[PDB]
Amino acid sequence: MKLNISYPINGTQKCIEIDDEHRVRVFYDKRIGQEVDGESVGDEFKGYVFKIAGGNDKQGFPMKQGVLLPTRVKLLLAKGHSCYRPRRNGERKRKSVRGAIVGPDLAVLALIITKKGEQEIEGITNDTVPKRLGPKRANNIRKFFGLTKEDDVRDYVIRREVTKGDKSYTKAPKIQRLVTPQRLQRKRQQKSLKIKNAQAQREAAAEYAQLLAKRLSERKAEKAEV
Amino acid sequence: SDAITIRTRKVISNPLLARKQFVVDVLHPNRANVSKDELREKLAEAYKAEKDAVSVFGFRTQYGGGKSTGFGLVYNSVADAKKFEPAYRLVRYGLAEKVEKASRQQRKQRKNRGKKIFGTGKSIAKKAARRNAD
Amino acid sequence: ARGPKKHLKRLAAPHHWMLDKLSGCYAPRPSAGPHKLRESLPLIVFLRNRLKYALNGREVKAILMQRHVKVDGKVRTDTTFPAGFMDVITLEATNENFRLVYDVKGRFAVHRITDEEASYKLAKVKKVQLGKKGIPYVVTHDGRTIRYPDPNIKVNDTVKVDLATGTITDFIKFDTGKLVYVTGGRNLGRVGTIVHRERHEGGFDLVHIKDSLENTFVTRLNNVFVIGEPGRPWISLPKGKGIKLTISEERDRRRAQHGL
RNA sequence: GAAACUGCGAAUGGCUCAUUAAAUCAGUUAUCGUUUAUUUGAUAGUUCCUUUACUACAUGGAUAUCUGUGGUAAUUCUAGAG
RNA sequence: UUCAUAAUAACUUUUCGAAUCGCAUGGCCUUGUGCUGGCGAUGGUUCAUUCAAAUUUCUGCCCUAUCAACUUUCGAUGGUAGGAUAGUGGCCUACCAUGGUUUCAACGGGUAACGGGGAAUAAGGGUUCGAUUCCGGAGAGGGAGCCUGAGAAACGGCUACCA
Ligand SMILES: [Mg+2]
Ligand SMILES: [Mg+2]
Ligand SMILES: [Mg+2]
Ligand SMILES: [Mg+2]
Ligand SMILES: [Mg+2]
Ligand SMILES: [Mg+2]
Ligand SMILES: [Mg+2]
Ligand SMILES: [Mg+2]
Ligand SMILES: [Mg+2]
Ligand SMILES: [Mg+2]
Ligand SMILES: [Mg+2]
Repeated sequence: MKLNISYPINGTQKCIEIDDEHRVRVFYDKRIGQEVDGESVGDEFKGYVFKIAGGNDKQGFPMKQGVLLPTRVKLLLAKGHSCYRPRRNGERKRKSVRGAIVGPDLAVLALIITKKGEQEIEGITNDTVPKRLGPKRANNIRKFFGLTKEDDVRDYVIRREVTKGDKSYTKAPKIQRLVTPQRLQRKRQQKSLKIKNAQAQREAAAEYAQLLAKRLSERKAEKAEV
Repeated sequence: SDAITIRTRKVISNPLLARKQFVVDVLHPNRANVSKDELREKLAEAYKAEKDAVSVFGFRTQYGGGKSTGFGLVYNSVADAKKFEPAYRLVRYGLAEKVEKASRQQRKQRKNRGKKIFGTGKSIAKKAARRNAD
Repeated sequence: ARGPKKHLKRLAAPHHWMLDKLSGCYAPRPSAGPHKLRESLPLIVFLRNRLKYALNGREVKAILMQRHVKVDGKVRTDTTFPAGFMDVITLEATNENFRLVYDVKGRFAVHRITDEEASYKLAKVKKVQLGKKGIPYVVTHDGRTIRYPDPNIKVNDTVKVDLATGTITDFIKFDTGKLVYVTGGRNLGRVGTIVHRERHEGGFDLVHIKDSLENTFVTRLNNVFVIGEPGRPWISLPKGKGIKLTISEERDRRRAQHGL
């Protein structure tokens, strides 16, 4: 059938159509979350190693990992799960699903190619598509290069340069989380507030104690008479 | 003479809204209604404002002409008038343009259509394009 | 049922709003705040239906949003924020400071007040309690909760609150023969002196109150807010001064004061 | 400044009178018998752990919209990939 | 009041005590780019406050005796103790007791009964009528069951089953 093959490191996708039943029979009775060889699956794929994750049955009910059965099963699903994007904050729904094990009823098998082989397929392994985004967090940025605290951000930011037609202009990421003046100032202010309020409270308490003392004494001046 | 005589009953000055509001009493004799523009013009020299800063509404003649009772606000600044007036009045005056908007029903339909797709429609269009081979 | 009511149909609307029977399916429900729904007064009603400073809801909103209106020191941007009894409504432009204090008929009065007096909110006391870290605190019937009150402040006592900071300047004890203002029900908006408080087990404390006109009336202690000593109320009282006249007298006043 | 995440909101309103005869409901009680987002107020020098060779605090970890690949006749169905 | 609170003992798959944003951006020099600082948004712990919410006292309903006994196995009434709940309670469970309601109409049966506020009716008393502009209450085809959330047993939210 249709094999949805993908390289993650190279970051590239393809759909390969297979009609030969002998090529299909490698996938029968296999559960999703398993490791597939290259050579039996195809003559083009030799030395290659797949990991199998996800698919799609005919009639369009997606393969969910951890159902078991080679069948279609109605299932009650909510947030955190696959095959369901909820339309309300915390709402279940009983959809239908196709079991994690593979038989004849499938239209697509989603396959991830984990280890290379001999023959490179057209442009899936040959040509690469780069990352859409760069790191947004400062820590993340640091991770991308390996710089340590002293080196600072700003220096290594992936700026995009876009053209309207004649005018060429720049777009840059807002690097959230930084050793910026404003943040520091805010922190200082917070600290001050924490101290100041406490101080005020202490003062108030002292004053009230004093007041109480100035009532107790008064009480004692009236009591001693008879 | 037709007199055209203007009067300003109950002058309330709003330092909140930066405008003088009042009930216009207007004397017609032998003339049906008065037209807002003329009234504004008259006020613009009575209070010193210029037609723009004057805003008169309400009216409707009493009976057999004679009298008309409106509501005139006179704004301290024209900018202020622009930013404190509801837009319909501005449009009437001629200051602001009528907001070129489609029918309510159409808008609602569009909204509903938007609801029936998740996120951006570019992806959906692309998918449709591939579904032509199906 | 099914959860908190959001609206308020323009009828079920409290009558002391002095709202119109017409002009709208709804009235403005005041939000939660320092006062009870039925005995507050939302600002949309105030800046429109009384002062006539605005002329519709949008206008009111605009006025609020420029942030010139102030209720009791703090700003307020809410359209329907409950300005109840004793609320000081200061507007920086106009310099028209108000203190919301009832008329003799019941309805809230446009009491226009000097920038020297409009500074302190007098406030009745709902509760005297002891909170956390063993600290005693007072509750004002009129919304606020004051940390550290003088040990000689008890329940149902009125309190001059700074409002400039939010502490106690002075207080009036609940005593017989002390000027008192009525804030509830039928006698609402009258002023007087208090002759008796009936100690009464459980079923409400009552106050027989003579006014200046030597005409008694009796109300519940919840409906009564102390105002000062005889001769000296801490608040300026409205035109009418909380004495209230019989219908005939009122009629006479109306038809004698014809000055065109 | 589309989208989408996060927050809120969707429990109000609006419709109707089928139930339902001390039930609802009205007035009056009470909550010293309770939960209460919100509004308004108030509210954390003490978080450490043997406390001279010590702890990023001029700040620490991975996930989801779009880019590409699909499926299914379809529908606020969505798998895999970065 | 065993309340509010404070105190000693421990307690906890140690709840919370800010790894939040915007526009301002000045005083003093140990001349570091230093120490700091304002207004406001959000949050967040309890405590009030309010919007409420449950429950809850008393008193009051239309016919029907061609309805005189009803209620208790499987909660009827109460007790103790639990469990549950936001919290009280036969709310459910264990065990014990035998109550409770009734001709001053219980329980049934009806209703072409949603309940008030009110409407018509023009002496006085009254009759009928209130689906309906306000206040409650139910209900979203019927029965169920629940998820999220402060708040639904939600129906322009699910989950069956029956129609
Ligand atoms: Mg930031
Ligand atoms: Mg959302
Ligand atoms: Mg409703
Ligand atoms: Mg019925
Ligand atoms: Mg018990
Ligand atoms: Mg009836
Ligand atoms: Mg009715
Ligand atoms: Mg009917
Ligand atoms: Mg139907
Ligand atoms: Mg609904
Ligand atoms: Mg339901």
